[PDB]
Amino acid sequence: LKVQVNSAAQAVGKVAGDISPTLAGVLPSWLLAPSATPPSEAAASLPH
Amino acid sequence: IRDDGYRLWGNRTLSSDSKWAFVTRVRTMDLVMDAILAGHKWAVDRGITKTYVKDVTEGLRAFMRDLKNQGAVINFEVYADPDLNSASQLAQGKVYWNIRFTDVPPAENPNFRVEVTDQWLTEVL
Repeated sequence: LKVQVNSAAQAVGKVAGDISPTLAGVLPSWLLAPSATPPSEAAASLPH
Repeated sequence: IRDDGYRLWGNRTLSSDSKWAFVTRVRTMDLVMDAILAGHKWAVDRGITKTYVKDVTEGLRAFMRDLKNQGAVINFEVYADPDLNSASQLAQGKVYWNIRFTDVPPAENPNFRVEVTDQWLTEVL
């Protein structure tokens, strides 16, 4: 069965190829990126 | 400037005067003097009695010290105008107050004079 069905799956893939693995989870370079600007606490009018 | 899209860079405005070069000189000029007015909208009525000139001259001093404590300005002075205030134009409705504040400078160019020592001087050289 690992011989005949794989030869049958290779035969189907030659006649009709598979669909491409489309990508919907492509994110920009932000959602894993820290905001490197200092917060409003560091710019406050109080010595730390 | 940096990383192609990451941050803006530059704060000086298109100004011919070096006094008004920064936008923070211009923004804090107009956004305290319309925040002065917001809250002190009663200064266009309640006609000029003896306490009225005295009512807002620490009405502004108590509001601008709230600007000073939150860092919006550094030390200021608010006082009624001694010479231009007169009874000839107080009946006209005009009455003057003098505002003098300096604002915080933005540190666009921090210099770092590094120096090393052990107790008081460079012991190596």
